[PDB]
Amino acid sequence: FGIGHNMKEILDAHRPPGGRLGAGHRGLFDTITNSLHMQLGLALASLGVITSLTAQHMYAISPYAFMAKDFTT
Amino acid sequence: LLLFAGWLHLQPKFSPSLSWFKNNESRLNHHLSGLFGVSSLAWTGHLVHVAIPESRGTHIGWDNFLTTPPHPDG
Amino acid sequence: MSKSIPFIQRPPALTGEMPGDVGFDPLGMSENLNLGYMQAAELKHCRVAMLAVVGVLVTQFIHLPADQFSATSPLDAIAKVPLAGHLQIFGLIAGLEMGSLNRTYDDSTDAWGKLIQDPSGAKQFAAKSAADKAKSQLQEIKNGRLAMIAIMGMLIQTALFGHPL
Amino acid sequence: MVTDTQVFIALVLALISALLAIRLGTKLYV
Amino acid sequence: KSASIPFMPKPEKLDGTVPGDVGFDPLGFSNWVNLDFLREAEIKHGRICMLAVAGWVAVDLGLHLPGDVHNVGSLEAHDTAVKFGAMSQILLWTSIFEAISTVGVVQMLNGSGRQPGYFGFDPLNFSKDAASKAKLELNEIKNGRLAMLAFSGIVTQAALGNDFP
Amino acid sequence: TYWEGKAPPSKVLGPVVSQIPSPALGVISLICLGVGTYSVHESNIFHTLTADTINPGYIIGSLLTPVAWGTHVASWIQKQN
Ligand code: CLA
Ligand code: CLA
Repeated sequence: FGIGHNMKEILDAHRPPGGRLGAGHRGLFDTITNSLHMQLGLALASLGVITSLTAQHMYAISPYAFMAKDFTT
Repeated sequence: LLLFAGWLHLQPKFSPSLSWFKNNESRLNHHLSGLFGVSSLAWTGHLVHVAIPESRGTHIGWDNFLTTPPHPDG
Repeated sequence: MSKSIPFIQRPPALTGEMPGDVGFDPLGMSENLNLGYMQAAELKHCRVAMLAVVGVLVTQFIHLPADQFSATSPLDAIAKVPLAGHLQIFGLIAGLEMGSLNRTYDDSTDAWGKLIQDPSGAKQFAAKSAADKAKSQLQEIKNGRLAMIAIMGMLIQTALFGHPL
Repeated sequence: MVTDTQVFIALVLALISALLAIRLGTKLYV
Repeated sequence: KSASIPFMPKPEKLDGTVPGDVGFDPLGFSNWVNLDFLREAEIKHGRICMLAVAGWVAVDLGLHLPGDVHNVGSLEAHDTAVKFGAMSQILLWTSIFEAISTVGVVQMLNGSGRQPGYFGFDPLNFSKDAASKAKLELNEIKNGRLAMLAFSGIVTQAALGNDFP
Repeated sequence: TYWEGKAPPSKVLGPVVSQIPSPALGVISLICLGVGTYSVHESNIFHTLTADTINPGYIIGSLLTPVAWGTHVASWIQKQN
């Protein structure tokens, strides 16, 4: 549809001129799209962080009526 | 339905091509605006139409949710 | 190009072989969807919609003698008919669809060859000339594509404003 | 308070889904 | 070197082939954006504003039918037409047309070659019959520009009273 | 679009921004930053925000601040060459 971002260009373009990151993110687009294991690991990690966040937040911020009195649940 | 879809997308004429899987841009667009955003919009619609009225003693169901607006101003 | 929409390029995937083709797809869905299955689904929708339109129009003036068959609006009608009759008609349609199953998902046959065919109608079509075959197919596609919007408007009007008119 | 008819139709829909699962698995094709 | 503003050099991308060219890009907007997009925006704004000026005048003088007649002055028309649903309908239809125009213009700027502000809308074939449609295109652009300025005026004038001229 | 050296190629700014001269982007970025900061300060800093104090204009202005940052980066990129 013409408008929008192309992610390969984004990844290739983010290389600081100071050179402290070397070639920057060049070539990460191909590795991520061609490798199922890398993206699977990324998804698993994000899901794990979110599962921890749900555990941490449901107990402190009760979303469900009359829970926090059913201690075992 | 999902089991049937899984069977269907293994047929030779319905199997998506390899380029289709690696269409990252469209996948991100739909699974962000559609899978996450429209889904959240539908859930808040449920909360407005069903959960809140049910919590306030009003019974909203499939048989009457089209004629009782969740808010009097509507 | 694109006869239907003057300002859009003709969609690449579709070509005139499919009856009713006017290069309308503006979203370029034709390049992602199995066009044989899409054509079969469209034809089934056309036939169902045309039957529904004729049924609601005929029912709007006369009915069967029974009082419970005397509902005037389609929605009140579905509400009034007993569950036994709905189950009966549904069983008939389910039998027809189950018979259609094996033929529907083939790929060496056209859309008209996918949906179940009335043997008299199929024989009449076969006896027809190729030019007349295509003419009749286009006739069906167009009348049904009108009937689909007709029935959708009919039901929406009935639901919102009481009577389908 | 679910009546026996409700349980039976649930069982029927579960049987249909089970048959579909059978077919899907078969199609995954070992 | 510009016909409108001789202080500035002839703006780039304004070759003079475009109808209505007077070399007026003092801020160099044309260089920033693809020119065909800007041309389409100008033509669309002009058409909408021609329609809006005509509607404002007609409503101020004449009124369509009951309900519509009660509202009178166009200032208090957006509200009333919102109330009785006309705005919703015209919004829906203009949105459909614009949505199709989205892909229509996406084809453009990508090498499709559609002329800016071009559709198939020529039922009377004024430009189609005439080999010299340049006169018609220039007239459209100029009257549309006048309509843009005139509607901006009319609105900002009637919003401050000033009755009717 | 991978780039080395000290200034990225203009094509990183996209089809539209890449054609804008540096001073134009600089002035636009200053205007955007001023408007955004002023809007963010008028509501919730200089005036407490309530249920009936939600101004769409201030929301748009506040959203304009990241636009200001992007435009100032783009102005620098255009300036280097
Ligand atoms: C709007 C369009 C749309 C929609 C709805 C989907 C939806 C989906 N796609 Mg599809 N897809 C699309 C467009 C779309 N896609 C396009 C355009 C492409 C082409 C590039 C694809 C290509 C594609 C592939 C190749 C695959 C999918 C898959 C999936 C599924 C992901 C698994 C799942 O269950 O989601 C999870 C849904 C959620 C809503 C979870 C959100 C995640 C957050 C973290 C959870 C938080 C929720 C909440 C806070 C927790 C509380 C809830 C609790 C109380 C119950 C999902 C059904 C995968 C699949 O399983 O196929 C069947 C798969 O392999 N899609
Ligand atoms: C999420 C669960 C899950 C999923 C989706 C899959 C998916 C798959 N597995 Mg894996 N697998 C799983 C769990 C899962 N497996 C587990 C837990 C194990 C044990 C460690 C294995 C071990 C395994 C092996 C060893 C192999 C697979 C294979 C397969 C493939 C097709 C198998 C198939 O359906 O063939 C057809 C199977 C069926 C049609 C049987 C379906 C079972 C039915 C539905 C049971 C219904 C009985 C019902 C409950 C009875 C109730 C009666 C009551 C009234 C008394 C597919 C990729 C094969 C494969 O593709 O390898 C590449 C293969 O070789 N799997």
